[PDB]
Amino acid sequence: ADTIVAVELDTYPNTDIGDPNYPHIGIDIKSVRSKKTAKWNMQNGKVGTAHIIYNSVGKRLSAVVSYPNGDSATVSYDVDLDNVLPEWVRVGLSASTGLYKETNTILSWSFTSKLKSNETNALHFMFNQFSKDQKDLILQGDATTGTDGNLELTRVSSNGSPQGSSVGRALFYAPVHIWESSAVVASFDATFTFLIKSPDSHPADGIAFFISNIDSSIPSGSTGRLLGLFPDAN
Amino acid sequence: ADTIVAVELDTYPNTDIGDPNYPHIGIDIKSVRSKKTAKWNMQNGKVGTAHIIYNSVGKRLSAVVSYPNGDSATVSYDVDLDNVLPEWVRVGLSASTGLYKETNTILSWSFTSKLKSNSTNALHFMFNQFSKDQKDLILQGDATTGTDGNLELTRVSSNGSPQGSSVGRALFYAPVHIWESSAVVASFDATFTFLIKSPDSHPADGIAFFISNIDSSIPSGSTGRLLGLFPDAN
Amino acid sequence: ADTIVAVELDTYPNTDIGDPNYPHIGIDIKSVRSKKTAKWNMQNGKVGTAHIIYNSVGKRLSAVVSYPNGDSATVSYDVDLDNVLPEWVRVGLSASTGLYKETNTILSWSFTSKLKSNSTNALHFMFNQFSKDQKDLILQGDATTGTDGNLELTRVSSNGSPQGSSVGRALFYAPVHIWESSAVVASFDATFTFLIKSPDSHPADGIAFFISNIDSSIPSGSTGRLLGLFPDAN
Amino acid sequence: ADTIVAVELDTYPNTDIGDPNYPHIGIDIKSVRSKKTAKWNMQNGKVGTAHIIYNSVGKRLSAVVSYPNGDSATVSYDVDLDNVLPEWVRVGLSASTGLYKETNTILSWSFTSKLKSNETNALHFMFNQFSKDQKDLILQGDATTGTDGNLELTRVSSNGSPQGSSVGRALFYAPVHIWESSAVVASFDATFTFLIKSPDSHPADGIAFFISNIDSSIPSGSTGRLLGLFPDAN
Ligand SMILES: CO[C@@H]1O[C@H](CO)[C@@H](O[C@H]2O[C@H](CO)[C@@H](O)[C@H](O)[C@@H]2O)[C@H](O)[C@@H]1O
Ligand SMILES: CO[C@@H]1O[C@H](CO)[C@@H](O[C@H]2O[C@H](CO)[C@@H](O)[C@H](O)[C@@H]2O)[C@H](O)[C@@H]1O
Ligand SMILES: CO[C@@H]1O[C@H](CO)[C@@H](O[C@H]2O[C@H](CO)[C@@H](O)[C@H](O)[C@@H]2O)[C@H](O)[C@@H]1O
Ligand SMILES: CO[C@@H]1O[C@H](CO)[C@@H](O[C@H]2O[C@H](CO)[C@@H](O)[C@H](O)[C@@H]2O)[C@H](O)[C@@H]1O
Ligand SMILES: [Ca+2]
Ligand SMILES: [Ca+2]
Ligand SMILES: [Ca+2]
Ligand SMILES: [Ca+2]
Ligand SMILES: [Mn+2]
Ligand SMILES: [Mn+2]
Ligand SMILES: [Mn+2]
Ligand SMILES: [Mn+2]
Repeated sequence: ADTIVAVELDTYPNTDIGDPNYPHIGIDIKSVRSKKTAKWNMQNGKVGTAHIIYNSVGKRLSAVVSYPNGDSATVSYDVDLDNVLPEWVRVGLSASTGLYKETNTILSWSFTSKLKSNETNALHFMFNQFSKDQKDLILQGDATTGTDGNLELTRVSSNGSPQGSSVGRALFYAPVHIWESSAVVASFDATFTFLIKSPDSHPADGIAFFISNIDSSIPSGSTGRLLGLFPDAN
Repeated sequence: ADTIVAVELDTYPNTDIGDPNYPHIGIDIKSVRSKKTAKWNMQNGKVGTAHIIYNSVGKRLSAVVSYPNGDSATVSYDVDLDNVLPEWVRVGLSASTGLYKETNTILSWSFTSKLKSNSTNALHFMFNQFSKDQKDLILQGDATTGTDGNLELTRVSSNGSPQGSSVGRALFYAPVHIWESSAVVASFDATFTFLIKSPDSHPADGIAFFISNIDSSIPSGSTGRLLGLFPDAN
Repeated sequence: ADTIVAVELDTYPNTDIGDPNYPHIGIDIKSVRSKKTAKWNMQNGKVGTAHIIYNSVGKRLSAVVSYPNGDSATVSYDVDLDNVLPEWVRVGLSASTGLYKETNTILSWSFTSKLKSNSTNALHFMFNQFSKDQKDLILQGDATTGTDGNLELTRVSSNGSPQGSSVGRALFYAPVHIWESSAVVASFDATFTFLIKSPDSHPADGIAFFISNIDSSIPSGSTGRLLGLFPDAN
Repeated sequence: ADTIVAVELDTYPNTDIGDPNYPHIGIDIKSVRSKKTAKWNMQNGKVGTAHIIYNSVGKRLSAVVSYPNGDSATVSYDVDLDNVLPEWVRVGLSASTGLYKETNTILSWSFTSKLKSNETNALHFMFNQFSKDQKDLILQGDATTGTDGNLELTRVSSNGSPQGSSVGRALFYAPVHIWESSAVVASFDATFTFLIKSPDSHPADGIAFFISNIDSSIPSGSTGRLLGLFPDAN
């Protein structure tokens, strides 16, 4: 199957597959079952920012998700991505809804990858606006691009209303050389801003930044808790 | 045909199609017939650096090609690329050889594009090493990468000898949103380092940084003086 | 006297010293009388963005001022800053009021200078928030920072009314190496956002991004039309 | 006393003050006795690169030192710099010699600090060439800027012989806002390349990248094992 590294913003506690019992940020290493999570107070209708940092030297992948009021959740996990990911990846954003739903609107997304040495290859991109025809994004599933200049990872009605049973991803068009055996530093960071809104009995299921093999597609049966990322909950 | 914007480092004077009567740098707007050129002292077997800058605000596309000894050639041309390129492009490097030849070796290539509203979309990439399998490059024609870490735009026979009638291009894999209706600034810059060596009677034909439609292909019969860029010399 | 290169967002037409008879953006080289201006529709109480770009290849000092509604004014002047500016400079933002006044509120300020040859010396700074004690800014005259996170270049009264006869500047703390003899490309760009509000008839006098000798000081009497930049209107 | 956070490339084992008995990279928090070290194979006369990474999410101060042959040593220490450093700092490079000596030649140095949110303040500087009058560097002690275009932190004799009992530092001219209470991510990276040569088969004492109070100066008697950083070996 695909190889996945993700930072999930998991709005829906699927405790029966190992979620903690609250919305959480988590770090997923080849499994929807986060290796580390932190409780996350998802702020309905508020614009959140998720910052993801992989420090290749410290071998530590960290994430924070914050809201303008300063409330944040952080998670770090010690991992050497050289041992996890293929050298070449796509990077992307994934979201899903299930029986419960929420908007999984991306308002901005940037990524920087650097491979040093022995000089530097780098890739940076920044989206503060997404066009109707956002040619440098591979949209998968229900993901669509704006207006309102946004990336809507999952189905939302034109009049704002999240759809259940939706899964969508957007991967940057170019493959990213995420590590190299001879790379002294293979670091990357990503940030995205998001607006998760639910009228629902509960928001679900979340948004993930993910890093996948280049040919990654939405696994069959990965709406809901899986979060467009994984074929199963193992 | 394709829509081409290029900075050519034209090593071979094809005076019958309007080249000046010397190696030159030129700015090509939809035609191999440079809109502006500057005499360029190509330094055989030395590593040169081409810096290309497009100032969206000043509407000026500028290039300098320099060598470590300080010798440089400069060309500017006033142009509004909004009126020239499609909104979405690929960027790349092209080189060709004809009846005469040269190595068209790219040692590094970086590109930065920014679309500014007040919010910014940006793309930056940097290649200081090219891998044998450089997945974020579209190699066209004779272009190859590695394992010496270089991008060889045209055929070079392994003991280092350039091949005649060779054309090759490397385009960045992702499409580039190079201008937008709504962009107050749609600037970009590109840098590449190159090694043109010719054992010959003359080097030919040159290297170009180019910006083309996304689906740009080497036009048929564009080895030689057409630099892998144009179908004809109009 | 200081050496001043400035981009002025001149809100008040001082036609007696060669302002055109409208608000304008201007390129100033060692005179407050801009070498080039463009008519500027200043939008009272709206956040404008000024982008300023220069490189030593094109040698075109360009500036655009835009507002979110999409109105922009652009001015460019070819000028070889090697022959104007000292090698080392400070960069800054300056504003003034005279008989008439306006808030000259700076909301953000970014600047990048680069000196390139082989593959670079660079400086980049970005302020999206100014601190009450912004230790990397030299505030001169009436300029103040914080706690609203803004830089107020000129005097704003407690009731929000801007004051007349005010001048203030902020320069980045470090000297900037703006050109270097052996640099193949010396480039800078600057971006700032500003909020010019004038409760009535008329806003004055303007805001400028400037580059000056490192010890640059507000010239005495440089309120008003001298924009905190020039000792006189010559 | 100054507050010092440093990454030391310690060439000389001072086992009497708790160095391990081999050249090492160390993370130093308010003591010369590194909180963490890794064994470092210092390659005399080869150009090394140190990369130093920290962000306030992962709070892992990481450093790698590498050489072009691909030998590297890495050290990381989780430390909450919010609780160590003043909010504003200067950043610098320091080196020393004592009884034994080495050139402590800096060939490049770059640095980026960013404070996100809710947007970004950033500082970036890069020196690949140092100048004789490098106005954006505060040189302390024996530190000199060339040509050769290098920063020589410690005294090197006319005949190229490094001198003993030398200490010198270069700090970037502007204060750096290293953390901020409301910032979701405060990050810094530093890289420098260095050339440590000892004719005397006995190199000492090392080079450090350091972050200190803005008024940091070379502690008296901080030659030798104190690396120009600490007043004592506590
Ligand atoms: C065993 O009963 C299950 O109940 C849950 C929730 O009622 C449901 O989960 C679905 O919706 C959630 C939230 O969107 C997702 O996390 C799941 O993948 C799934 O789609 C099950 O379907 C069952 O009814
Ligand atoms: C009419 O005679 C032509 O002369 C030139 C050169 O002798 C030749 O051009 C070919 O080679 C050059 C140099 O590589 C290229 O610029 C051209 O495109 C072409 O391939 C013509 O073929 C004829 O000989
Ligand atoms: C002519 O005497 C003055 O009247 C002018 C206005 O014409 C005034 O100018 C001051 O204010 C303007 C607008 O703010 C500035 O551009 C000038 O530099 C100056 O400050 C004079 O001060 C007298 O009142
Ligand atoms: C013990 O008396 C000293 O001998 C030591 C060497 O053990 C010497 O130390 C100096 O040199 C080392 C290596 O350069 C530094 O690490 C020390 O700080 C110091 O400068 C003493 O000075 C005496 O010679
Ligand atoms: Ca879940
Ligand atoms: Ca030609
Ligand atoms: Ca005026
Ligand atoms: Ca020691
Ligand atoms: Mn989860
Ligand atoms: Mn030509
Ligand atoms: Mn004016
Ligand atoms: Mn030590």
